Order: sequence, then structure tokens, then C-alpha cells
Amino acid sequence: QYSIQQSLGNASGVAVSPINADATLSTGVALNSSLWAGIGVFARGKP
Amino acid sequence: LYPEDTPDEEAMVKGRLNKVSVGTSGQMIIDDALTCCTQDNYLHFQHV
Repeated sequence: QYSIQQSLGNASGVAVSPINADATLSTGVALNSSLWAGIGVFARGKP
Repeated sequence: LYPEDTPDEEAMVKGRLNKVSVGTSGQMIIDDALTCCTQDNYLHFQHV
């Protein structure tokens, strides 16, 4: 086929604006994962 | 006759020139109709 332009100018050709979606925005956070961190002396490991 | 060259659409609209394009079925087609009117007072169209 042929390219579909966006934000058409002053005459002639037609255009399709880029897909607009904002009410669908959401944040993905686990909020249930639990992990622990610490320091210590171990026999084998990278210092 | 002049490949690798493209016209300026906005310049043609300002100069009141009707261009041609390629249709869906591969046939050359007139894609605009404008008259020799300088103003934009609904008179550059040929319909009225």
C-alpha cells in the first residue's frame, strides 16, 4: 500500500492522528513481594 | 518527464493551482478544484 500521514496540512490528502489513550494509564506495583537484605561474615563469597 | 522531483502542495494552494495524483486503481486523477481567486472568501472553490 502507501504510507498514512499524520496531522494533515492545508489541502488534499487525508491523515490519521496517532492513537490517543490516557484514561487507561495504570501503575504496576507488586505491593505483596517481601525481600530481606543484610550483611554478615560468610565462608565463601565475593567481598 | 521529471522523475525524482516532487511538487510543493502548499505553494500550489497559495498560487491557486490544481494538481494531479495517483488514484487507488492506478489511474491519474485530479485531486482538487480551485479557481483564480486571491481571497479565501468561499470563492476559490468552483462549486459555488
